[PDB]
Amino acid sequence: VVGGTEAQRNSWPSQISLQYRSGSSWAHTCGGTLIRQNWVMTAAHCVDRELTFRVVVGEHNLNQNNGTEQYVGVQKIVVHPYWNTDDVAAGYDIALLRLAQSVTLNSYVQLGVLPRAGTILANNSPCYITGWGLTRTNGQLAQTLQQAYLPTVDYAICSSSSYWGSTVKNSMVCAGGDGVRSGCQGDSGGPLHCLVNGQYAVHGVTSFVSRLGCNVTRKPTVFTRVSAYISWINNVIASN
Ligand SMILES: [Ca+2]
Repeated sequence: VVGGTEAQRNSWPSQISLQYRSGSSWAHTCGGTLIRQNWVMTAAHCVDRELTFRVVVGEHNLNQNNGTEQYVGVQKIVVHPYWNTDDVAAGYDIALLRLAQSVTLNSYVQLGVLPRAGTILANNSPCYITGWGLTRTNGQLAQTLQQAYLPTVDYAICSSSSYWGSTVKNSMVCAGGDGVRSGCQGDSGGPLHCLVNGQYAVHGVTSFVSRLGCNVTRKPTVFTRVSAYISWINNVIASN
């Protein structure tokens, strides 16, 4: 997250760290959202590589013991069948991870609320991106969970020529674009939390930013629109 602030410890308890085994240790690669005690929603492109993955729930500081973390292996990966690695701009950037064990829910570990199927937010809707991703273009991961205020940019504006043009699809949510605050590498797969009827719900799964950089004026951060995938998510869980 570029132009973020450190989140309060108990703020976003559905946020997870997706990590891969690296030598004798673990490296954060992506965010995700705990949606069941044994299911995490993330981006498909986070799990393209044939790596060993683990999920960390209740995490806040990547580099120190918080006394709140639970560590769980990834048992099964279900990527959207239409996902194409060579074509992130086609969409379908979404995957479900079945955890080897059910995690314990507490103040630091809670299920993310998902929007109703088909829901589209009005332009300039209040949302927060959260994650441990780079804090500057070509920078380094945040040690502590960051948040940034990123209001939505609706499909009509986002798909216009001076924004993303045809790269953005109706199956996506754009947020931000002010040249200051954005998602960045390492936030992928994480949530965009938007306030709807008094309740934060996860309306986005972080997907991509501009090749020009993370915080780029009129290149809002692009998220898979979670409300486009409710039936698919329900079907995967019901059948695994
Ligand atoms: Ca920690």
